[PDB]
Order: sequence, then structure tokens, then C-alpha cells
Amino acid sequence: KVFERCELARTLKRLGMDGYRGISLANWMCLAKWESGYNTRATNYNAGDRSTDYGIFQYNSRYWCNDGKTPGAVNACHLSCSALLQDNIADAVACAKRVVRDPQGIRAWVAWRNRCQNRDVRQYVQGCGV
Repeated sequence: KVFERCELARTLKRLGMDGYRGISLANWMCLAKWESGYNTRATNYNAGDRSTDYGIFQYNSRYWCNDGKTPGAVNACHLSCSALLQDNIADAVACAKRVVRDPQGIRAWVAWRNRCQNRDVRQYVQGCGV
């Protein structure tokens, strides 16, 4: 599913993402925008290391979910990577909460550093009623 901006904003708020581990909703929106364009079925194979990124937040198979074909992988979210390709994002959110419980926090995603950190991210949630 390809979410519309405000639809996703309200969904994330209902799932308890606003302020989770100090991360504002606008930051989560900026992340999803740059990771997948709000697309839950987005996948990207990384030929260099044989891993694949899955879903709206692009979780890498070497660390977060199990796809069975990634060498030396762990499954920290204890989920099949298939669950991160659903239209319902409940599992993807539970995994995002798991990712930020680590010390790096939101910085775990390189894209956040490049496109969201130190920027005015208000535009991502403006007018959504959140």
C-alpha cells in the first residue's frame, strides 16, 4: 500500500509513535518518506552484501527480520521479512520501536542523517490534525 501523507501520520500516532524514545512524529514521517515514499511493499536488494531492505522503513534482513537467504543474519524483531510487506503496518511499527531501543536510536537509518537531522521537519505533519 502507498499511504497518503496525513493518513500515515494519523496511523503512526494511533500506534504510539509520537515521542517514542524521544522521537517526534515528524521525524518518523521524514524517515518513511525518504526510505520508501510511504510504500509498504518496497524492497531493495543490496548486491554487495546479499541482504535486502523490506517495507515502509526499509528494515535490513541482516539484523531485523528473517528471509532465510541472508548470510550471518539475525532476526532482532523476531519476524519473517514477509510481515514487513503487509498493508497493515502494526508489525512494522513494533519493529521500528525495537530498532530505536538500541543506543543509536533514530540514527540507525543513514537516510535520517542525510535528509532529516537538523532540518525543519514540520512540513511532514502540517495540517494532518496530529
